[PDB]
Amino acid sequence: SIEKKEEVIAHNEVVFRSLTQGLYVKEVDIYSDVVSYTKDVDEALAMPNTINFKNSRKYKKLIMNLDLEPLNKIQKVIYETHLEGL
Amino acid sequence: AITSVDSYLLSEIKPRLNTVLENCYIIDEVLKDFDYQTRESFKEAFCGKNAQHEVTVGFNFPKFKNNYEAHYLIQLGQGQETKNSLGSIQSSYFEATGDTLVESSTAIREDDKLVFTVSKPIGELIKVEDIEFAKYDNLQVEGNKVSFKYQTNEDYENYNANIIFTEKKNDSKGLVKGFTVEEQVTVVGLSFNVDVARCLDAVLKMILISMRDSIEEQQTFQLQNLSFGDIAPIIEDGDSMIFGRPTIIKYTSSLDLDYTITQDINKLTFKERKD
Repeated sequence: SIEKKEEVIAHNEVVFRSLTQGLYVKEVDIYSDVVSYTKDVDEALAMPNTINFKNSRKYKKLIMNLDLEPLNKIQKVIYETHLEGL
Repeated sequence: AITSVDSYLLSEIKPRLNTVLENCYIIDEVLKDFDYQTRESFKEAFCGKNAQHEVTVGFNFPKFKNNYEAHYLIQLGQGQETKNSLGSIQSSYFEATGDTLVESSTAIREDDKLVFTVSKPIGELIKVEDIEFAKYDNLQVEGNKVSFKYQTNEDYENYNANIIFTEKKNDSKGLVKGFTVEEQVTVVGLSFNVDVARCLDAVLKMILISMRDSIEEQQTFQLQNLSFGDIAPIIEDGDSMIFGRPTIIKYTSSLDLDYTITQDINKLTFKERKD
């Protein structure tokens, strides 16, 4: 008995994964080649992906690397109001 | 030792600022209180090893054009004398001493002693990290190297120590004459974008906080005070305004000069008189 429902987006950012190694990028060099890795989603080279930050330039070389798999990490909070009768 | 506060500020700021802007974690720690938009924009523009945009720092009145996207501007400011000692005497030294140096030095084995080598000779040893030599160890300094007894310490043959020491210049002795000076130096960040100026000011504040652990200002430039001005349009005659928030830094330093002494007594002439 969902009386009302609402959704909120807290974060929306891109995170990259190596196809074979299964790790997530955390650091890059001056040439923008990967230097480090982590197996933790909470610590990754996050690229903002909100409305204002689309069409970036910082990570063009990183994107074109075929070994990397971009992922849209999105965090949400949803409020649900229940009326359960008496 | 005459003090040039501006040069010290520049030398402390440049590598430290570069290191701070190198990584994202420190910047995120710094900009915790700021909103998402300005924080992320500044991080995109300046932060990271591969940042395309870059900040700069330099003195005032440069004859060349200076980048106004983000720059740290320094000017010398006023100064005042605050305290003095009797006869302007600050300290007395038996051996001429220069700057205080910190050097890492791995332990080495010598036939009777463990030793550490150093780049330059030693005038005085202040501290060896995590060591309190006893009488048994018989700590001795012999020019470049410091040494302690081999046998009872033989477990530590390769101890990865580090040393805080002082350079040696001459064997002469003299007096230190000088006074204390209370100096003010002005620092302002410039940017045609006000949010960039705000973030730049915050970074400046953080590096000033971090500097307080530095050896030089711990020994030379104590009593740091800060004061911030209002965000104002630095220039209005361009196509777009320059916005900056001046900050005033205060320091206390001892301007001094070494007065050598050539008098050395080595003989005595105790004789009586007759009448």
